Amino acid sequence: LREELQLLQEQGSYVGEVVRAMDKKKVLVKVHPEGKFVVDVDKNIDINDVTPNCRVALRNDSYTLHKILPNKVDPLVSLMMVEKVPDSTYEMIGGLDKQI
Amino acid sequence: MSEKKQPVDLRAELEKHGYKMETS
Amino acid sequence: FSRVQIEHISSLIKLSKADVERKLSQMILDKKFHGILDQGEGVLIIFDEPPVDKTYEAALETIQNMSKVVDSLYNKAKKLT
Amino acid sequence: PKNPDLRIAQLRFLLSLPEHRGDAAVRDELMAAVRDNNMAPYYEALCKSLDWQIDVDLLNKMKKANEDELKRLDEELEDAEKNLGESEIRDAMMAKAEYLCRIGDKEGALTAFRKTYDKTVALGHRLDIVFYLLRIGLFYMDNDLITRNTEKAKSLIEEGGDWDRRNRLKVYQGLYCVAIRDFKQAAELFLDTVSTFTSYELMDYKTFVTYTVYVSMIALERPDLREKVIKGAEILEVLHSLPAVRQYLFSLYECRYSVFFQSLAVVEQEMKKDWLFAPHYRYYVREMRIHAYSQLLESYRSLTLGYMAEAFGVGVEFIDQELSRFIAAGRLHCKIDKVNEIVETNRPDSKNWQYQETIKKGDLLLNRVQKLSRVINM
Amino acid sequence: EFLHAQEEVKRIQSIPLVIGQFLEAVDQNTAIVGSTTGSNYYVRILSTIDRELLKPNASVALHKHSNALVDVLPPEADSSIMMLTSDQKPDVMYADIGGMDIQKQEVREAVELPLTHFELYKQIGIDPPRGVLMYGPPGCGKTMLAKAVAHHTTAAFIRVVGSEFVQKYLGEGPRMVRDVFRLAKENAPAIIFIDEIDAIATKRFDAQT
Amino acid sequence: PPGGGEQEPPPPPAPQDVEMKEEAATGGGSTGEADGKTAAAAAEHSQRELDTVTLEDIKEHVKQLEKAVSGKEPRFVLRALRMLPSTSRRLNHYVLYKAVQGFFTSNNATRDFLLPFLEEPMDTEADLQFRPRTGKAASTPLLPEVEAYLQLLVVIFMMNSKRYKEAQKISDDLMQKISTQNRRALDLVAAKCYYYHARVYEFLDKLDVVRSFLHARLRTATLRHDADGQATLLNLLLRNYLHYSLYDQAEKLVSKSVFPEQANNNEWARYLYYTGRIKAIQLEYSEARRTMTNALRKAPQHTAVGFKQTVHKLLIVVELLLGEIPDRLQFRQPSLKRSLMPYFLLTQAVRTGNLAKFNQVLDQFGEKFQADGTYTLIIRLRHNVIKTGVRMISLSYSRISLADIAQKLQLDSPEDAEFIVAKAIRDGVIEASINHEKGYVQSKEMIDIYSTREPQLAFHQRISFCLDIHNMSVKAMRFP
Amino acid sequence: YLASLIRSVVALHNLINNKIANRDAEKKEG
Amino acid sequence: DCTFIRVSGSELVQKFIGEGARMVRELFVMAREHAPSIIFMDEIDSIGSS
Amino acid sequence: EVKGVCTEAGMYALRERRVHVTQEDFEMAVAKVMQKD
Repeated sequence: LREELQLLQEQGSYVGEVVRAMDKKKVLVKVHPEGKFVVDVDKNIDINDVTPNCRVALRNDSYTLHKILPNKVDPLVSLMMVEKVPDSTYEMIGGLDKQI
Repeated sequence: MSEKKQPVDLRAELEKHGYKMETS
Repeated sequence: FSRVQIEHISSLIKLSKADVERKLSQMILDKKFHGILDQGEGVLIIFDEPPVDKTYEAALETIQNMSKVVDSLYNKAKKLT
Repeated sequence: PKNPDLRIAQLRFLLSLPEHRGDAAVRDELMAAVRDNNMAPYYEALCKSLDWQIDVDLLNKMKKANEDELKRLDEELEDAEKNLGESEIRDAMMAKAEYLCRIGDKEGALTAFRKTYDKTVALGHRLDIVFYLLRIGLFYMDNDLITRNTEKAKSLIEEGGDWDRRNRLKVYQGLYCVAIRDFKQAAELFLDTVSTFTSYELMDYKTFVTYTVYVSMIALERPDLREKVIKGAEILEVLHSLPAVRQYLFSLYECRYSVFFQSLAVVEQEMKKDWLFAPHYRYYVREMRIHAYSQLLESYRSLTLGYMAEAFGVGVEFIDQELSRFIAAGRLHCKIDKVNEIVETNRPDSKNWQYQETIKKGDLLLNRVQKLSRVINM
Repeated sequence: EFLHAQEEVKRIQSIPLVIGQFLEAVDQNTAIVGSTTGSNYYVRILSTIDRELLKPNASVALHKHSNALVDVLPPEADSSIMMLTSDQKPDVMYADIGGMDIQKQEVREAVELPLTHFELYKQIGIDPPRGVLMYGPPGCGKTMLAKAVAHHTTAAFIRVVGSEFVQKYLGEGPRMVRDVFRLAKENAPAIIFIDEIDAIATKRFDAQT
Repeated sequence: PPGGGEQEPPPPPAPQDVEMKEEAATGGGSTGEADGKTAAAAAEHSQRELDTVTLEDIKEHVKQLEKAVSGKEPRFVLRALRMLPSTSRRLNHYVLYKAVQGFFTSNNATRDFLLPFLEEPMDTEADLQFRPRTGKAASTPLLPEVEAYLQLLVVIFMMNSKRYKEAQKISDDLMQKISTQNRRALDLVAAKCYYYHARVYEFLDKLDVVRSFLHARLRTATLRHDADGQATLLNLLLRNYLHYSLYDQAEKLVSKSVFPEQANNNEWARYLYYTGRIKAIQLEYSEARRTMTNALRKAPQHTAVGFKQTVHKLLIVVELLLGEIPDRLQFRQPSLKRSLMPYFLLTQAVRTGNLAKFNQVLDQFGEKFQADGTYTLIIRLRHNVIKTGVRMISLSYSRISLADIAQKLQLDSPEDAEFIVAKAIRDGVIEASINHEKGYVQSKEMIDIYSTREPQLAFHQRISFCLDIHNMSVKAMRFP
Repeated sequence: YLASLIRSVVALHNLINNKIANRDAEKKEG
Repeated sequence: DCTFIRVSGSELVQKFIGEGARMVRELFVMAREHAPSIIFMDEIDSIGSS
Repeated sequence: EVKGVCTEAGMYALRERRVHVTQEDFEMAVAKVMQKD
């Protein structure tokens, strides 16, 4: 606890999003409150394990990527969609037997 | 168990309280 | 004043002693008035020892702790049969 | 559809406990037997009460004609299910078979209760079912099935809301709390008083008034007692119609002890002849002793028994043996002195009893853990 | 020595501790949080409390140096306004104006019973709507009609517009509105009226907005 | 005839299976358990043997008779044989005799054939490793057979099992080494047939010759194997020594020790009922009420049947001599009720302070008093009536004349009226003060004190010594 | 008095829960 | 179970995908990520928008 | 229209507090939601 309480100040920690990966093993990731960075492997999770537009934990010291997390795009879109109307089904609708 | 030991073998009152008045 | 005679406290309230004794004792019946009277010498004395709090804590624990061991009767008598 | 059979069950109590009624109890039993066409009930009544003479073909042709009324319904269920509707089929066979089970025992009752349990979408019919378990549980004095139907009904009623039938359930649970010994919940749940009005499931309203006014004199405080009866606007008139209990209410507040055992004699005489009140009167009486004597001693710490004997008629040597023998039984323990003319109360018991619950409860507590401690392992 | 270590971890750390804007717990022993300066983080949480009080949405006090995940607020005293405005005044009697009776017919059935009964909406089979509108001013009514029910129904009343909670920093919105929800439902029964919500409905593009 | 003739085949297969595999799986499994681990003991098949023996004690036992596979006696009692690799061939010979019994009549009747059978293990020479297996293979037919009570020619066969157990007793005096882990199971099994010693000897008269023999066995187990041995043998001592005089009250004084550890389970509770009647003969009522209550409260789960109801019967006897008892009619079972029916009105007469109510109970129920065995305290309880009677009236009455109380105190003359209350203060009853002229007894009370010191200060050692024992248990139960 | 109360609470919780997890670990493993 | 899509969409579902364009291509790219998909015109069923 | 049938009918039954409704209250909202046009 104290060691991680010693580790985590001199650096901090953040969460990134990979927009691309490099042949040099680096990765294109944004520091989201600020301008973007481009940082390297990160030898546990390889390049092929993750694809661009995915949530990663931006490391705070070498400014590398710590861990892997899921990211959402359509759940914003589909929520804006599902905002408008629900669905129900056949059983919950009637009179359309002609047009169905 | 079945082991060991075991296998070997003023009223209420209604009438009297009402009578105490007319007694004396 | 805790200890007081009944006749001169009835002079302060301006009432007969018969319904002063019965109303004051009725106030003891209501428990709002802490004390008791004395008919023999015509005295009225006030005394109180309010806190029960420790007995409330004790009883609340142990009376339920009965059901506690009743709850342990289920587990510890289940291993037997 | 209750009071006719409810009186039959009341007639069972009139036959069972007292052995001195051999005429009126069997008479009106037959008067209620010739109607509603009961079969299994008069069998239990035949063993308890007189065997006649002869019934035989009389009630056998009445059970044969009622079988025709039973077979017209039981052969209409396959003719009714030929068509299709909502409850217009099974609601006829659930209620009338319970009337056909009213002919006897629990069979058609319990089998229709779980039958219609999967059909009715309204709580009113489900609570009517609950009413059927409550009447059939009242006749056989079985408290097992009266808890389950109400526990399942209240969840649907309290989901929820009601006015009339909620007060009806308050009378039910009040009759169950008074069936066993519960002093506080009977009067607390009967606080609705006249808002229940009169119903076939509530039988005689005057008897219900006597039920709540008899049970409100025990666990209810004296200021709360007069707050219920005197301050209550609606309950005051219905308790005023019967001077028997009203005299006991206002004389209990009047503190006069010369009318108490006579008014309690009329109250106890009504307590003896009513069902389910037989086990509970033995404690109810001595409780009224310590109830009336609690306000007798609390007047003065040191009381002169000469002042007590002033108006008693007569309390000189009577309160000596009376109160004493009640002290020896554990009711209103006090230390009273004579020829010094000092009645000393107290007894507060603010020292022993204050700390007694620790060791007392701890005795059986630590005992019950001593069992489980020394049993295992070996 | 382990009791001494318990004195260490309970002394750790601060006093003073910066509280921050929490979003979600990603997985075991760690989570993501924005500070009150609005930046998402990744921190291994305090060991002895993993979950129960952390919750999906709260405000967790972050370590002075590290911004470590430690503990959240009670919650909470919250932040802005808050509510009252009746016992601390003002209040105006609605009974003077009776011309709005048919306009109150909605507010009649749409306020009192919706708050005082959530159970009746299970019984009827219809879900209570959150929809209420006002429109037309002048004639105004409106805001003063919202002062009315503050007489009887005792709940929160928040004076809020679209343009008063505009800030120089973007993250203060959920530092208000996300707190507005967690301060409402936690202090519930509570009510909130946003006066003139139309300020935030404008369609716009430029990144300054 | 065809129904009763065709209903004979169905029953035997159930004993043919469970009664075959009960001592085969438990006894044969205890063989591997006795080869190693052997910690402690444990030897969990010893307690499993207790479950099988107590299972047979209800249904079906074995013998009878029953005319179903009486060849189970020579099965396990022969063919050790002999060393372990040769025993494996005999482990197949049990299956060989299963086929032989599955072909021919299978020797469904033994009877007088027990004489060569029971002596066949001595013809093998020898098992030789496990004496409990030899003693159990011979006793398991015979011990449930004692429940037949035929009392003809098979009683001496039970005595032959007692002689085989005496060979188990001599081997209980020798090996070891060093470290017998099978002698705890020998303590278990022998305690059983030591109670079968009691039953078989009680068929005619007292066992007194076996009282010196029990003292020979009980003392030769000292101090080595007394553990779980001395407890059961002390109950074997105490039970029938409670039936036959004398001196056991002072004998158990010098016998203790305690004797720790208490084993097994209810054994110490029933011992505290046996010695509970003992310590109740000294009449100290705090130790007697605590040993009688701890006797019943410490005994699960029964059934069967009525002796666990008997400890509850005699339990409140010392509570009757205390002067205050609750009405126990709410504790009546369907069995214990019909057994204590006179004792009901007895304790009801103890609650009441009436003399004629208690004396009429004595005259009417004296026959049941002969059945229980408790007598001497019934006449002296009249002194409990005079002390509870004066405790009643004194605290009851304001000021009572010695002539008016003389009805319930039956004498209460102007002289002894002083001593009734005064010598009650010597017993700590009532504080009533009496100025004697006519006279009159004026009872007051002022006490505010106590309810404090001993309860809480003892609760300290109570809880702490408890949790210390619970430490000694949990800390030591983590071997797995 | 409070001391005896903590004694009953500490003994109740610890002893019951420990014997539970004890007898369970022994009967399940053995 | 085919996914469902709508038309504009205000105000802020637009630049939320991309930056600026004809803006229908990115929506056409959305359906490449999930197929089968359902797209809808919400609403423009009325006589008032004419 | 089908949405508003029993809603406003329930709204008065809501206001009435009844558990299950009668067609009259449904007939009331039959007018109510159709009063506007």
